[PDB]
Amino acid sequence: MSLLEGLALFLLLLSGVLVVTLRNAIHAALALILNFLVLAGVYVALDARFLGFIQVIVYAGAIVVLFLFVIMLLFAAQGEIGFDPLVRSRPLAALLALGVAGILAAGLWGLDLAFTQDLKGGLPQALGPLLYGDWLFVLLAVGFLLMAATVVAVALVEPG
Amino acid sequence: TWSYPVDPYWMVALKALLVVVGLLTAFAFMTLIERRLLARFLFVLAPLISVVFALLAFGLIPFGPPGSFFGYQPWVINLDLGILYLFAVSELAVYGIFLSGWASGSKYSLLGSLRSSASLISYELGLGLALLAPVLLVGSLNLNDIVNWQKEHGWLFLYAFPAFLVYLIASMAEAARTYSSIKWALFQMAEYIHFITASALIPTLFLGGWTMPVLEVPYLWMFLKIAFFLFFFIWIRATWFRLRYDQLLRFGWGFLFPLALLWFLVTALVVALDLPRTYLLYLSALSFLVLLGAVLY
Amino acid sequence: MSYLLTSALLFALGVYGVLTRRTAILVFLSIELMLNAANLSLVGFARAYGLDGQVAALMVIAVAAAEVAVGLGLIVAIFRHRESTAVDDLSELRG
Amino acid sequence: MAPIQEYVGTLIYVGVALFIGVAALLVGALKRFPVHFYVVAMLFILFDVEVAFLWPYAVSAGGLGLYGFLGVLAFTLLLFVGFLYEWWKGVM
Amino acid sequence: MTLAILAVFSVALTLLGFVLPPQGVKRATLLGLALALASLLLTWGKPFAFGPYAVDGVSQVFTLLALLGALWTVGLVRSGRFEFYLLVLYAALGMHLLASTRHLLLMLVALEALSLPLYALATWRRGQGLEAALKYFLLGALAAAFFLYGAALFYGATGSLVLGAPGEGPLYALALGLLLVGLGFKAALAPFHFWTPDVYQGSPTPVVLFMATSVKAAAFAALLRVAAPPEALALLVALSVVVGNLAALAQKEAKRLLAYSSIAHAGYMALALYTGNAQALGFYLLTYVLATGLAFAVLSQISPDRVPLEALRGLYRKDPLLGLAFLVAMLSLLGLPPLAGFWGKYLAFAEAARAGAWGVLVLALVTSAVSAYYYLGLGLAVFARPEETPFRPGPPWARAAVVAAGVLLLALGLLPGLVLPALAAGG
Ligand SMILES: CCCCCCCCCCCO[C@@H]1O[C@H](CO)[C@@H](O[C@H]2O[C@H](CO)[C@@H](O)[C@H](O)[C@H]2O)[C@H](O)[C@H]1O
Repeated sequence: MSLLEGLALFLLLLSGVLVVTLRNAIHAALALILNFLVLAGVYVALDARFLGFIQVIVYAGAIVVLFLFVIMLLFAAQGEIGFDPLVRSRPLAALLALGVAGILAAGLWGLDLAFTQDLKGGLPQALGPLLYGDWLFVLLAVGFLLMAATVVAVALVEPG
Repeated sequence: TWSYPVDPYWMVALKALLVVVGLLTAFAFMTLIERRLLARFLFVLAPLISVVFALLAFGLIPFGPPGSFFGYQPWVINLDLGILYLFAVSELAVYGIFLSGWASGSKYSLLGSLRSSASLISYELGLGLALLAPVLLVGSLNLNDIVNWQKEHGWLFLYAFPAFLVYLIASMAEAARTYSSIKWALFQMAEYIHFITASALIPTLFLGGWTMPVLEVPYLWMFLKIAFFLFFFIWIRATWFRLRYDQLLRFGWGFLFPLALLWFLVTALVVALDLPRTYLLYLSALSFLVLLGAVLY
Repeated sequence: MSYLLTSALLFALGVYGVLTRRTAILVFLSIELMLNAANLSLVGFARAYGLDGQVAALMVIAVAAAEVAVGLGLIVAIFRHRESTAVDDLSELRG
Repeated sequence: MAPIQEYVGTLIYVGVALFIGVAALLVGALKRFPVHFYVVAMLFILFDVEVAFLWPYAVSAGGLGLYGFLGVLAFTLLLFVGFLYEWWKGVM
Repeated sequence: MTLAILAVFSVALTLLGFVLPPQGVKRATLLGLALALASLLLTWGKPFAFGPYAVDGVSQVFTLLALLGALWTVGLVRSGRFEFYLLVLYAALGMHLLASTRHLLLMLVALEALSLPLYALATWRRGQGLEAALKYFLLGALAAAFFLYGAALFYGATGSLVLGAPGEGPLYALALGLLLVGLGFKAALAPFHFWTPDVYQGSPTPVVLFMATSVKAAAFAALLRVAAPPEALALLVALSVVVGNLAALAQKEAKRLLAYSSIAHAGYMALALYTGNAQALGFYLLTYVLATGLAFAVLSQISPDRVPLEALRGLYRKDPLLGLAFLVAMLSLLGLPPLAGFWGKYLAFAEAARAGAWGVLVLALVTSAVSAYYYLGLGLAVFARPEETPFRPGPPWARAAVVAAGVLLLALGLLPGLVLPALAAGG
């Protein structure tokens, strides 16, 4: 439990810190893939297994790949150079971040929950009947969202 | 992975090591075969990745019934979600590819790397749409369940022949063609490793990998099937090959990938309506008759 | 529980990202990290309340993807021929 | 389904593979630019999603019957209307 | 089912538009929107509950108005790129979904469904339009993030992702706040309103019409579903009203002034939320969508890219009926009797006072009186001497549109006992 958990969560927070800190877009995104890897790990540890594998495959594997293709196809890490810094903002961003952290910590305190569910390792064998079942409307709506999304994205480029 | 035993971690690690060095020497032999037949942070990190994730996921492939690796397990790791693991490890080598492309700092170094990256991603993805259809029949994502299903009900390519076609065709088309001294060596190594991995995977899934009706010897059968498809792969390598990728993408999507998932819905309809399993034997036989008899024109 | 707090911390980190990041793509990235913090929290609470939260988190991932398609599409579109991607380069519309 | 041991095993396997990678490395010691490559990358990130939904069906499928199948069919057809769009739109 | 019509038409038109001329596709989307609308009118008082999907009075009224905005916005956009109608259909369905569920996650899906194609519609490809699209998108996606984390915290504090779940202590509150962030952003309530002026000024005008009416409508429909607490409600109100009108004073450009006007108006509308009357809110938004729709149609007939206020002047001489209808719109948006806008404002104020929110209410009333500065500065400006101003005097389409929708206003100012009897459950 705590043995691995400490290392895992520390690595999580560290990874996030990097992805918001690094000044190299490639390096940043990369750190975010590290994040997603560790995250899929944690999902596995949290009895959400299929979700974890989708986390590697879709999020780490595919999405941040699109991000990388894009920052590479324009320019990455050399975009931030400009020096219109607003460094009076950095401690304000840091402070506001600490505030948005503190409020959530507060809301999460005093929560006594039974994290004991039989959620049989997030396998798609148990996930399926819900998805094409009680979730089928939301599923289909999501599908439509994907269609509209691709039509948008294509029409959002479309040279000529 | 219930009904399937678990080895002590020391044995898992040791087996893993053996598998890696065996894959490496296999690769060495392979390159020698083809040559006798023809008679800053990212620059470092990228091939590391491509080699790591290539070596990963030959382990799932079972080489025999449990207890038969001298008291132990023919595989390295077994995994309930078998087929997704393969997909996952396959994306990341490609990561390494396009990353090394960006690393060079030269136009077309990158661009080209993106071409090969994109195409590998395309066909690798196609393999999934292929593998849906037979997973419908097995009803499991675990490779041992797949294989043993082929022991009992028999060789999946009989039921999922179209899917077998797009799987074989795609995974084979991967082999086709399109300081820096070491880089190319490392990359090519990764690629070949992936190739022999496929040469094991095709038999494991659509055929009955190991697990013959007759003789029932654990390793030798999988090794022979592997050697077969691997031979075909080397034949593809030595003659070189050209597809140039404008027509490869078009063909890939426009034919293979629609076909793969169209077939998925056919076998889906069959499994949902429970009919028999026979309708897919019949269908695959017929589709084979067309997709062969229309070649022999 | 121990995880939930990490989720909140991550979301905060992403907020810091958005507020700090100078270029469009990286602001967007920080947003993606936020989304993921939300997802993790959904997993923890799914483990408390029984599995619906996993399906939830998966749907979430899909959605995220859709808006990544559209969002990057937009970023590429607007800044293609245009120079540096620093998001404050567009200040024409003033209150 | 699977014993948790084998995920740890997976990770160990990864460790070995990585170490060997490092080893081999140390033996090494011995206009329009986006459009195409963007569109056909985005469509990857969409098909990954599609498949990420198809897998849960493919396993529990016959259990879900004709209405489950109908659902997966509708889904597939929607997304394929999308793909058919960006195909009939052209990608080059 | 309305959803059926919308789905069918959208998916069909996607591929049919390859085989159809853009104009024919406009005819299509028009017919489809109209059919959805008609299906709505024919089932008035049906309540049809499916899955997470639920069509009640709220869904009926608010998707009626949203569909009206889609209809009007499609009317004006002859420009041939079949997607520039398709996306409007996409958005329309999405807004319907948004108004039709208490399910937080489906709600999120609906939010992306409507707001993703709008990021695209902000493109008349104008350099300013691109800026608008970019701002709208970034701020939008962040708001999305907040709404999602809110849903996860809602599912935290209660076993459900459905609104109507009993609700805990602190975590529940934190959840509702985190929801109100995204939902509030989407309705342009302060302090989540920043995007509105830039986006309204930047986007192509008919698109802006579509936004300021339909989007706001669906947004508030979804806000009725939230259990919005008195405190947060007060904050949102006061800030939105003040910033709305006061900032609206400094505006020298028409569209932007109307954006700020919409911020203040969202502020007034939120009062109905105090009781969550929905009969009040419905009426208010009927008057608002009518008058705003009118105003933006008129502002379309001048310039799509941008309109300075001087352009409005002399409008009466040019077209008498557009001048009159525009004045009427300005007065109904002022909330001056006997116009329907006054009845809407009154009906929201009524719920504020009924709820016993007196200070907030009064504040709203004071700054509402302030708002008479700029609403008159337009409606009156109708009669001024014309500066050399662009004017395309419209088709029978738009003239009869602005005129009829305008007449409707004082029609319901005199007789709100016509439409008000059943903006409720439908009886
Ligand atoms: C292309 C355009 C896309 C737009 C979206 C269209 C989606 C329509 C598909 C509807 C199928 O979705 C599915 O429908 C059924 C019944 O309605 C739901 O079932 C649910 O509602 C019913 C009725 O109140 C309950 O009896 C039942 O206990 C519950 O599980 C299920 O949760 C949902 O997930």
